[PDB]
This record gives sequence, structure tokens and C-alpha cells, in this order.
Amino acid sequence: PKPKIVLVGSGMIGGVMATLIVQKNLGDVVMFDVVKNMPQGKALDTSHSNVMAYSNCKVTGSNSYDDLKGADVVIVTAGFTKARDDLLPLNNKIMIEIGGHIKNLCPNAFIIVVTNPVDVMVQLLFEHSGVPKNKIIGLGGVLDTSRLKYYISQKLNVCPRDVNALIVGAHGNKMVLLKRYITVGGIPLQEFINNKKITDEEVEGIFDRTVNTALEIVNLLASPYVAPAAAIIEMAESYLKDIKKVLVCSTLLEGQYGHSNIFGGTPLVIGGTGVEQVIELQLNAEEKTKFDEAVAETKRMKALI
Amino acid sequence: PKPKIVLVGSGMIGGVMATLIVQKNLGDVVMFDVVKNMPQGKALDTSHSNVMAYSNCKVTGSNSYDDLKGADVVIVTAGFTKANRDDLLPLNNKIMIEIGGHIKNLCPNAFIIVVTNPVDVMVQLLFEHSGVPKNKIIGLGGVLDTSRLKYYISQKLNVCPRDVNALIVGAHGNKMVLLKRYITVGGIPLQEFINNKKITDEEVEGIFDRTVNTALEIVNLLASPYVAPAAAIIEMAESYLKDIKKVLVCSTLLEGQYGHSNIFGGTPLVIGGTGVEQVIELQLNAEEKTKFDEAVAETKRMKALI
Amino acid sequence: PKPKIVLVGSGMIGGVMATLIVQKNLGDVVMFDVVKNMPQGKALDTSHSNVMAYSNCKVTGSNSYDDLKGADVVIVTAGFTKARDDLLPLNNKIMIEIGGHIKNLCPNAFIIVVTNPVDVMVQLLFEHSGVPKNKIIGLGGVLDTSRLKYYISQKLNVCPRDVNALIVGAHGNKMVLLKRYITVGGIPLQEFINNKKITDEEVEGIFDRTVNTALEIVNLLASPYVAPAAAIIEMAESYLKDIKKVLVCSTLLEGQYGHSNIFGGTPLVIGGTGVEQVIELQLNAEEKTKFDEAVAETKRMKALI
Amino acid sequence: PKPKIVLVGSGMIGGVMATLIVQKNLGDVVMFDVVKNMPQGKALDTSHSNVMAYSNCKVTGSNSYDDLKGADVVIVTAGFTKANRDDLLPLNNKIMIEIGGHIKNLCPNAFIIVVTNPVDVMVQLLFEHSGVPKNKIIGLGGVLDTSRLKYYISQKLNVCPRDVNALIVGAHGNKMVLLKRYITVGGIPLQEFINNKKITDEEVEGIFDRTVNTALEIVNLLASPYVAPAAAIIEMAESYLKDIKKVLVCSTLLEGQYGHSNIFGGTPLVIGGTGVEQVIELQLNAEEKTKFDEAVAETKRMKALI
Repeated sequence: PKPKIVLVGSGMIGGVMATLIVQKNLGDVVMFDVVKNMPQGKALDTSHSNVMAYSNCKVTGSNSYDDLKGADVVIVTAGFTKARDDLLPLNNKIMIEIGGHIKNLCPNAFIIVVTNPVDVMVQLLFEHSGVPKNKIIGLGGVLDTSRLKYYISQKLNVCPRDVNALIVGAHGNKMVLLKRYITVGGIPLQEFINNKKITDEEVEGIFDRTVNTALEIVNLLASPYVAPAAAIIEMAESYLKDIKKVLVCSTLLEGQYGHSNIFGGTPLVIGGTGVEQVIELQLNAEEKTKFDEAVAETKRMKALI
Repeated sequence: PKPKIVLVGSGMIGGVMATLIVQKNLGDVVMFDVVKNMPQGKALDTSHSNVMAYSNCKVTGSNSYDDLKGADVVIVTAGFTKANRDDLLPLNNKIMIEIGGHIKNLCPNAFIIVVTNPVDVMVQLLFEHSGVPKNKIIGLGGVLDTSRLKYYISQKLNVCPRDVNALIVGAHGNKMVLLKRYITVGGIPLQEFINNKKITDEEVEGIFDRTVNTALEIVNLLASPYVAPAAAIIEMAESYLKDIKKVLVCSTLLEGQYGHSNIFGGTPLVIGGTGVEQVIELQLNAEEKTKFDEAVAETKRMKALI
Repeated sequence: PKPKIVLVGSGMIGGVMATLIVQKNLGDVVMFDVVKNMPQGKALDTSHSNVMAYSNCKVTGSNSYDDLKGADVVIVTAGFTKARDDLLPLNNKIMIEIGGHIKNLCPNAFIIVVTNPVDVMVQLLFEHSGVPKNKIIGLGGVLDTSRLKYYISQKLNVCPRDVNALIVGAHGNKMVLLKRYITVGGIPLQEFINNKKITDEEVEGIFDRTVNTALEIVNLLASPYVAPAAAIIEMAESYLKDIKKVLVCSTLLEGQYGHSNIFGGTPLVIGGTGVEQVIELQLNAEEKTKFDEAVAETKRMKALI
Repeated sequence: PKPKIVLVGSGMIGGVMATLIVQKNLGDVVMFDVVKNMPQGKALDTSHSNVMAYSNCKVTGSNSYDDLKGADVVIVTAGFTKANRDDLLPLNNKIMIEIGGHIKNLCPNAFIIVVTNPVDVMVQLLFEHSGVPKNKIIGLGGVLDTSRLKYYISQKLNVCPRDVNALIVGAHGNKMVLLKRYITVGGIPLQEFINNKKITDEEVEGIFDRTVNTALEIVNLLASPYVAPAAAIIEMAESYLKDIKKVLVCSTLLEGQYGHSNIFGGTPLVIGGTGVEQVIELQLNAEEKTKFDEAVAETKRMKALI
């Protein structure tokens, strides 16, 4: 009746994901983790917030992969984040495990992968779970551009959502920031540079800040989880309510940008049947070079698993 | 304590405005009209929906301009729409004189959104008679017109309507300037979708003509536009009341931009807590600038007849 | 993929329903009516508001019952209101027409009837459409109590939703106002009478005002449309999102209150499967007497079809 | 223009508060704490979610009480919770003295919500050291406790959680008074469901114990709860900021009600635009009044140890 959202991974990102799912009355939630009491503690705390939010979403915790049965959405945040390339064979097992279960219990689910490096991890779980091309994507562009959009909006004093920006190729240090594609209220950013309301140095500074936003926060003695979770929930909500939002995520490339069996970030339309369109940007030569470097680094790491 | 929103005019647009204000819990509403029972009936009906909406907005009706007192937002839909069409301008001019007098006396610090058509003339008349500052009065135009264009495009490309961005400037009405160069989908230039054969240039020009004529398409179907107009006003009004600083295309006073002065015209603005916080001049090429000159010129033709 | 809501009747109530559906992104909308072009105009207007609402709901007009095909929710407001007892055989024939199509095109939909007298009509459409008891209900209690709730909240200066009240029996002049069941923020109304924050005379004034609110508004304007539409959408949203709200609605009585083979207003739970509970209030003898008068008047009108 | 909400304490509860404030576009957020850099990191993370939430709240971190300046809402979660628990009361008292000192100089006009436990003591201490009016400072308690009771009842009866109404008064903590007589489901007295055998009194008392112990149940599986407390505080704060006049059970100054004076205790109140607009004295029976008196007595015990 009501959709079943399984969070495979109940860390700080899953915590905020469960909170936002209840806030929006989006579906019943299973908080899975391999740690033994944490998800049931979080699920109990979170269940109570149904009262304050006027919702009726069940939130239960679990340590059994069997609770994936009948999942409509699976969100995978589980995986190692230290004790750097060294983690890839480890996270490669976790994807083999999860994919095995996905294949048996919820072969028909919509999968969002978050585990980093996401463009590698989403492909491994693609192959081991056997779900179709248009039912599995990785978080990346929505998060990266949310930072880029926000930093520009603060310089120009406009509402953050009114800045549009495109970040493609791959999530991470090789992300492709497409300066040509930035608009403010639908207006090309270059018009604001011409108007001296923002300088090219400031734009390149903001690009560097964007690329390093995860590390900026970690140095402040915290970690990014609120913005990633809201980004994940935006993609999941576009699926569950058939909104067909144009969102940049990591999807299977079958020729686009000149690359053919790797995952990369590109604008997509997320609708009720899943990925409904893959939109190939008409990049010029400089950008295709930076895109090719982004894909190349995805294949560097993929050859090491 | 809670903001006071006065709808000067309680027709179908004002009705949906009050309904949406209750849904969004935006503030107390006075539904004004010169007709004797219509606003009081609508307000009673609408007040009850606070229960379903989990809100606490008071909604009362009035036939007295004295209820403008202490208004924080004033929305003016009052005016004649028929009894060849320029003939209405002296009539609606006199209505703006009256409303402006009361605004000046009762809520001189209000934020004014004018809707009465032709809006680019009407918003200036009420600007002049009410004496409110330049940055506290605007006219509906771009949000409504572009909402149609965005929607018609979004359905052709099977994407979410809000993901289409478009600017329509100059004036609300037949001379609206449709800036094909500025249309994006998911932040992507529309021309890439034409290049990809996802939509043709002929289809885009059909959509432009459909947009320019959308009010008449609906009137011919034996209905009239009010839902989309009301939603557009509440978006503009919500950006002011909650200080969102949205970039919205509206009719504002031009003091040089595009080469025009002492006239109102549609251009992107930032609506924040202090009113209009920026007036954004698009860098139009020569042909777009020519069509903009025609829209303003048509606003000045009509303004000379009041 | 996305739910299909067919508004059978595109008058002033259907107008606000389509608006609120787009506002809440609840589903695609068909505005049906027998007046010919008017619904296509209203839907066109309404469709554009998707942009302001950040939703994606298709909104089309229709003059063909064939668009009931695959409807997930059908909301019936259509029917004669002039040109009294004499309208009942006419509106019966309309329910026969609608029921015939519901039976052939969307037999598995959730039906909400509004056409008055609702407790008669929802029974007639129940029998001609053949839908289960629990997939069809009539508007009444949610709308009537909203008036009672609002007026109490304004005297006590509290948030209208924080007043709770039950109005049962039938929609219309014989509605049963259960003074014993009124709470404010969960507190019995009697405690506010004792505190002299409201008097029994004022409560009884509010009772008459509630009973006469439809006719009060008709005299200033027309029949009410904003609040009925928000009430129908509250009931319809409870179905579509499996919220399991306790709402007072007109349902088939199979013994409760001592009545059978008739529809009457009583608290029920609306969830993903439709009516999930019918809650029989433990009324005292005097309330049970006033309930009998409401159903009795429902059957007198039903004998005149 | 836009409200300024200062979170004095940026732990796990404040984290969800900043998240929920951006989700609801309620105002700009200052995440204060004495632990250093950590709040600026959390604020940076949280700021970005403005994009997904369609809102415009500034979210910054701070380690300086000078950022209380111009606060419209102050929410106090800071305080010692470890390193018997009577031993923490003079410590957490001196923190209230510090916060109160700054409140008096920088934001004497704010609406204060105190959470530091034991809340009914701390909210009184902060009341006296800041000098804010009685109706501009309250403590978290009832909204949170009843959320558990409501949720569990609704899960046995299979109804929407919000449709259960219940009052829990006296004090936040182990002496909380669970008023079974006041429990309704969709406005129907709970007893009707017991009579109908849809839930037994025996199951109800299990739910009562579970509610009293929910904090400890979660602490053993995890830590102190943070999602529901933050949603509860934000419900109270939104009711203030949007003038909803919701009836919420919170800790307020008692000036005679229930037979008690110069003490704070949990009771239903109305939170509106001016703060506390009503204090509702439940007409408790003798045994309920006995349990209420015990809650205040335990608050007075701990207050005598500062």
C-alpha cells in the first residue's frame, strides 16, 4: 500500500534520511546496519516524530539483510571510510553481498548507491544485483551542485534554488564543474560577471571550495550528512511521486561523452519507472577533456578491486 | 504579530488567493470587494478550511476600504474587465486613484502587488497615487506568463514543469517578449534539446503563440484564468513575507534599464523581506531589445489615454 | 505509476479540489462534467499552477464518462440542485449512470460521494456500482465538524485543529452534534465552561451556527465550495497515502447504532485499503435517539426516489 | 526581516533542529557551542540543504555568546550530562547564569525554550537570571513525552499517530503524570476502545511504563534521543514564530495552579505570537492531584541543591 524504503546503512546519513522520510510521509522505513543496537535505537527515536509531523510512516531497525524483502527503494550507505585505494576491495565485497540479497528479495527495487567512490560502487552493485540499467543510480551531482549553487547564491544574495549548475563526470576530486552552464534565475552567470556583481576569481574560488567542501567540514570537526541525505531524498522522492525532476546522478554510460561501460554523473530524469531519460550535454572540447579525466579516474580505481 | 494580507478584489482570483494563503498559513486575510455579500460569503467558507490545513489564519470579508489599515501586503485585482477595450482605462484609472488614496492613508508601508489589466499601466497609476516607494509595488506578469511557457515546454519534453526556466519580459499582454535564447531545461540550454530532435523550432514557436494567447484559449473554453494567476501572486507575496529572495519576473519601475524611464515594465527582480531588492537588467541583443521597445511603447500608448 | 483522480462534476467544489490536488502533488486529475467546454478551460488554467507548486500533475477536462477508465479515486459532486424532494429521482438516475460506468471502467476505485442528500446518494451509487462497502463513503462529518471546530477555536483563541468534535448520523439538518465529545487540545470542553472561558449559551449558539452554515453562506453568495473541497481532499489524501486518519464519514451501517441497510455518518479510519474500521460510538440514550432521527430522515428521503 | 534562531548547544538534538528549521524555512540559525569548530562544520553541511528544501536560511556556527545578539528565539540544550546526578545541578546552574547574563544584555526580547535536564529546574534558573517575562520562556517536556504515549496507542489501534491525544503533566522525568482519563483517539475517549476490547487496560499500563522509560530504552540501544526531542522543540518554536496558538504541554511558571507557586511545572498552554498566551489548569481529581504534587516536590528537591 505504502512504499517500503530500506536504508542499507544507518549512520549519520541514514539517520537524517529516516527523519526526512517521516517529515514528508514518504513511506515505511527499515533502518539496516551491521552494528547491532544502533538502528533499532534510531528507528524508535524517529518513529515518535510521526506525531509532530502528522505522518504515518513505520520506522523499524534491523540487522538482518532479509528485511530487504519487498523493498521499493534501497539506499546503500554501508561501507568502510578508513582502517585510501585500499578500501576498494573491501567495499567490493559489501556490494557483492548486498547485490546478492537485492537479487533475491527485492529484484524490482529502485537502488540509490552512496558508498564512495560512488561511480565505482554503483557499477559493482549494478552487476552483482542484476537490476536493470534504469533502476540503479549513484548520489553525486545533486550533492556537489547543491554546494556550488549555495555558495553562488550567497554571493549574489538570491534564493539558493534559483541558481542552477551542472557537475558531471564523477563525484569526487575529478568532478567537472561546467562554468558555461550556470544560471541565476534562468540568467547566464556571465551576465552577473559582466555586471561586476561577481568576479571570475570569486567563481574559481567557489569552484575550489565546492571540490573541497567535504574536507572543509571534516577539518571543522564534523562530517557531511545533512546535505547528502536531503540530496538522496530528493532523488527518491522524484521516483516515488513520479515527478520527473532533472537531476544529475551517476548512471550507466553506453556511448555518451565517448565512454561506454562505466558509470558517470550526467543529468537525468527520475520518474515513476526509474531513470526515464539520460541527457547527454553537448560539451565542447575543454569540457570533454575534463570529463574524460573524470571517467579515467573511475576506471583507474575500478581496475583495483 | 501575524502578517495582514488584504485582497482588494474578491473575484475568482481573490478566492483562490485566500484559499492558498490558508493552505500555506501565510497570514490573516481581508477579502475586500465593492459587491455587498460576496467577500463575506467567501471569507466564511474559506475560514473553515483552517481546520483541514492545520492553520490559524483569520479570514474576514469587507466592503469598507477602512479595512486596509495596518495591511502588510495589499493585492489589487479590482477593476473593470468589460463595459473598444482601451475604453476601460479611464474607468480603472479612477479606481486606482481611490485605492491609492486609502493605501496612502491607511497602510503607507504595505507591499503592493497590482493585478488589474493592463497591469504595466495600472501598477504605475497606483504607484503614483499611493506614493509608496519604488521597491514596495510591483505588477503581476512574468510569473504567470512564464508559468504557461514552462508548463507547455515541460510536457513536450516530459520533465517536471518547474525544471523549465524561461523569461518573458517587457509587458504582460500581447507584446510580451519571449526570450527563446534564455530557455533552459534542468539548467540546460533548450537549443540542445532542439539539436537532439527532442523538440523542433516549429513546436517552440507554436508554444510561444499558445502562451501569448493562453487567456483567450481558456475564455473560449467557457472558463477563465484564476488558479494560475493566484498561484503566481502567492509565490511573489510569499517571497516577500518569508524573505526568500526568489528571482521573479515582474512589472517594476524602469529608471534607465533597457533604455527606458518613468514607465513600468516586466524584468527579473529579487523579492525579499525589504521589497524589491534588485532590479536585474538582462543583456539583450539588438533584436530582443527591439521587441522590448515595442512592449514599452504599447504601455505608453495606453498610458496616454487615461 | 501516479494516481488518477477523476472529478465527476467540475463545479466550484471540483475547481478547488483540482487546485488542492496540484498543490499537494496527489495525482493526475480529470475534471469531468456534462457542461461541454468549461472543464477543459478549468483544467488548462489549473495545469499551469504545477509550476508554482513544484508538482507534476496532469490536469485535463472531459465530457465523456469513458475517462473514468483506470481511475484510482472518483469524487462525485455532479447533480441537480434546482429545476427539495423532487430532485431525488433525477439524481438517482445520475447515480445509476455513474454507477454503470464505474462498474465497467474503474470497478476497483475508491469512491467519495458529495451529491446531496449525501447519505441517500452514496447508498444509491453503492448499489448501482457494486463496489465493496469499504471503497465508497460520503462527505459529511469532516465538513460539518470543521465548522464546529473553527467556531469553538475562535471563542477560546486556540488553533482550530486543536479543537476536536464529532458530528454523526447524517449530513444535513438532522446532524447529531455530540456536545459530550468536544475536546480542546485533548481537554474536555466542559472544563472551559467551568472556567467561564465559554458559556453553554455560546456553545449552543455555535451549534445552531454549525447546523445553518450552508444556508448562511448560500444567502451571502452561493453553496460553499472551499471548505467542502479541503474536506474531500483530506479524506482522499488519507486513502492515497495510507495515513489511517479517523474521519467522520457516511458509511454503510450493518447494525451499528441499531440500524442496518442504510448509510450514516460515523467515525471511521481511512487507509490504503479504503475504510479500515467503522467505529461505533458508545452513545447514551438521548444521543441514540437523535441518531435515530437522522437515519429516519435518510430513509424517508430514500423512499421518494 | 527574517527571524534569527540561536541554538545554545549544537549537539545531536541541535543538529536535527537546524535540519528541521531549514526544511521548514523558519529562520536563520546560529549553532552555538563551547566545543570548538564543530558547530561551524555542522552549519556548513546544513546550509547546503537550503537547495533541496527550497528555502533561504543562513546557517552559521559560533563559539561566542556575542552571537545571541538580536536572537528572536533561543533554544537551550547545552549542559553537563556526566562527570549522583544531583552533583550536576550547581554546574548546570552556573551555565544558566552565564546564558541568562548574556540573554539579558543581547536579546532580552527573545522567546526562550529550555531543554537542559532536569528541565523544570533549569528553565526556572534561566528564568530568574535572564529576567525575561514569564510568558517568554518555557521548558520542553509534555510535547515530547506525549508523543511517545500517542505513538504507541496509535500503533495498537492502527490509527494515525496524531489522531491520538493525551496529556502528560507535572514534570519532565520519572515523576511525569500520565493522565489516562484524558486520552482520546480521534476525539473518542480511550475507554470506549477498552470496552470494545480493541485494547486492554493492561496493555495501556504497559504503554505507560514504556513511555516513562522511553529515554532509557533508547539510551541503552544508542544514546539520548534526539530526533523526537528536536521535532518537539521545533513544533513549539513554529507555534511561536507563526502565531498558530497551538495547545501544547510545556513547563511554565506556576502562580497558584494545582496549588503550587514559585515553581515550574508541565501543563497545557497556548503558544502564540506573543509567547505563552494561556496557561490551562486541568481540573484534576484527587488522585491525579496527588501525582502532580509529587512531580513538583521532586522539582523542588533538586532546585534546593543549586
